[PDB]
Amino acid sequence: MEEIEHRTVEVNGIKMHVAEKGEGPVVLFLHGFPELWYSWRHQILALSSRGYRAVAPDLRGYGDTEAPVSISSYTGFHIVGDLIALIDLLGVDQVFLVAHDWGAIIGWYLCTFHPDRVKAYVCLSVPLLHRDPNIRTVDAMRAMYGDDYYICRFQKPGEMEAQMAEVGTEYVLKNILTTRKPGPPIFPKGEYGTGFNPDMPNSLPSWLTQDDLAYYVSKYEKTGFTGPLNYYRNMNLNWELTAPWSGGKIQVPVKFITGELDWVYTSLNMKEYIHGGGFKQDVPNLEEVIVQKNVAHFNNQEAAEEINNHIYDFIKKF
Repeated sequence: MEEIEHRTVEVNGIKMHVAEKGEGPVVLFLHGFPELWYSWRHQILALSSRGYRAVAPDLRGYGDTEAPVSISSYTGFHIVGDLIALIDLLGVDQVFLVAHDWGAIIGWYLCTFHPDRVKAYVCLSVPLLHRDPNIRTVDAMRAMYGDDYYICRFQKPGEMEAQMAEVGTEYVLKNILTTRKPGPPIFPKGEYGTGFNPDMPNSLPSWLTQDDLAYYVSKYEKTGFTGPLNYYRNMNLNWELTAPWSGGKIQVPVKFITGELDWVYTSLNMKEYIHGGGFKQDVPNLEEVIVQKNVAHFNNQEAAEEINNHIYDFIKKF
């Protein structure tokens, strides 16, 4: 950890905190919500120990990276713009990509726009968002799950931030990180309440230390949740803007890994899409789908060694 190098770089007009370690082919790690570069700490160490250059930035709006004020600065194109600039800086033509949650949606965009830049992709938890020309991303979620589905509840500017503020930052982060409840997260009306987890434990599960939680908390207490929430607020706009790639296929090699209890895996008809043929139809070189038994949403932290090995074995074929 003390050997991990932290720097601030200038990419696509913003200032981005980059954590990195090791030399070799770059493995670029993209965190999601409500995560940080820190979420990748086990993968950064392991992969850098095996002759790979591990790079994990805080994404726009997160952690120690610049957080633009306008909701409009958080389209997928803005984030991919950041990352193309970062990769150009690292000095490489291609990278290996590993990603989780929002990081994975951004990762899919990168593979859509610049497949030539991604050798292979280890995708955690979030499969490709299939673009249905007949219905917008969030319209489809609201039709399926109603207005209290978390992504719908994240849409209205300021509202979720205020609801989170009432319960406090530490509660929100513990609530989400500790959850093991499968299925669509549906919030109680009018408030955060029990949010993602109606069964919060007194003690943190053994994969998360008091210090780990404190690191997340210290960053989020500074930045708030607005930048991260702004990604979700651009989902319908991403759907409009990604129209040029309608009915396209992704030819990058992909290894998809998810926990059995992951809420994404157990919602939005994702199991059908993943195993039923669609995912492979969109992603011809989807190789192995791995479902980790008794592991939930934060699988790279909860099952860190397993993840490390799957990443390595996969990327080494190349």
